[PDB]
Amino acid sequence: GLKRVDVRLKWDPSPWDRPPHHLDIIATTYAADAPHGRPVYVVQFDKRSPDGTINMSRHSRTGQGFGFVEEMTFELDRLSPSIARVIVGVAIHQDNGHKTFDDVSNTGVVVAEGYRELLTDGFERVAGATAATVAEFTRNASGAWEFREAVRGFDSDPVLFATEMGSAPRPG
Ligand code: NA
Ligand code: NA
Ligand code: NA
Repeated sequence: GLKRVDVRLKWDPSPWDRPPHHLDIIATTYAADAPHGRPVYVVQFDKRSPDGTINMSRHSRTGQGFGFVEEMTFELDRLSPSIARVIVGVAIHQDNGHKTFDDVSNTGVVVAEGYRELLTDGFERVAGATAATVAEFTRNASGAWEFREAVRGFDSDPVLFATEMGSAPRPG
């Protein structure tokens, strides 16, 4: 299955007219015995993975730079056997007022394994959301990691999003 995977995120900064656009890639890990329970831990710009298996070589609180301004790399194959699910998403900071993906120009994410593209998205499906999951990694019976597209919108701020981003969706 997948051995290592990365997530890169781009977005445009805000007009001189407005407070910064602060977006974060956020991931959570889930125990084999509770794939949809509480996160085992949360990974984002200000919180490293405790096991060293996830890194961010860059991150941004503004989107000022050009291209992919934030990235998170996962060495899935190096995760404890007791972790069997990972979910990664993107959250918009809400401290300058209610702000969705539709409010922020050229928001984009790419999920890849090296040179194999897994997902590219502009968050069009979740225009009204303050935060969104984009991808799920889960282990096989044989223990190999698999990817699934998991683009789903949420209405929470970044901290609340992390608590709920792994919960079982509603069937439909
Ligand atoms: Na950020
Ligand atoms: Na940018
Ligand atoms: Na957008």
